[PDB]
Amino acid sequence: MAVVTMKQLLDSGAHFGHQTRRWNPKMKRFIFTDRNGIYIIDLQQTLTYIDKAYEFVKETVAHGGTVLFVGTKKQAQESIAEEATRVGMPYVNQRWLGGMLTNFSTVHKRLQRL
RNA sequence: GGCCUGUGUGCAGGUGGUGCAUGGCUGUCGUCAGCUCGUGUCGUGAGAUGUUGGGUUAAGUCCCGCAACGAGCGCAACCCUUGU
Ligand SMILES: [Mg+2]
Ligand SMILES: [Mg+2]
Ligand SMILES: [Mg+2]
Ligand SMILES: [Mg+2]
Ligand SMILES: [Mg+2]
Ligand SMILES: [Mg+2]
Ligand SMILES: [Mg+2]
Ligand SMILES: [Mg+2]
Ligand SMILES: [Mg+2]
Repeated sequence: MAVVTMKQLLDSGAHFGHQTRRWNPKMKRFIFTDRNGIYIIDLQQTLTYIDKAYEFVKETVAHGGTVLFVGTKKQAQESIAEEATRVGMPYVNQRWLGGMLTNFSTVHKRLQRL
């Protein structure tokens, strides 16, 4: 089950990877082929794992689970922030403070102060 | 009862000793700006981060990214005088 189709996935160009100086050998199984120094991701595996995460998140939301969105790259901060505020979900987009999850009691004081 | 003259009883009485046992008070480093704690994280262990680098100020006064998030004694203010 999917909503986003392969053709428009190619149009968006999500299959592109990094150069030959950064590829992790543990990602060889994912890697299909390299053309002009850029790797191509396996779209079948991508769709299957997207489906897996799809039912996982469906069950999590049905059972009442909370998911935090994390992203700091400049090119996605605005998009993540807009989507999170439209969907009413807590999010972080600009800076990740050290030990925010392992240390929640201390920052509870900061939240109460705010 | 108060007070004390003669006997003592305990005992008063000592600027006699011990600031290498002490209380309190005081001088210098220096009116220098440095010195700590809670949680977390890392390593086994004595431990490290926070307190690193750049900029700025008389000052750990402040800004920027960084496993750090906060707080404390200090710094300035609140007190006196002098200037209208
Ligand atoms: Mg003597
Ligand atoms: Mg002496
Ligand atoms: Mg000194
Ligand atoms: Mg350990
Ligand atoms: Mg150190
Ligand atoms: Mg240190
Ligand atoms: Mg620090
Ligand atoms: Mg120091
Ligand atoms: Mg200080």
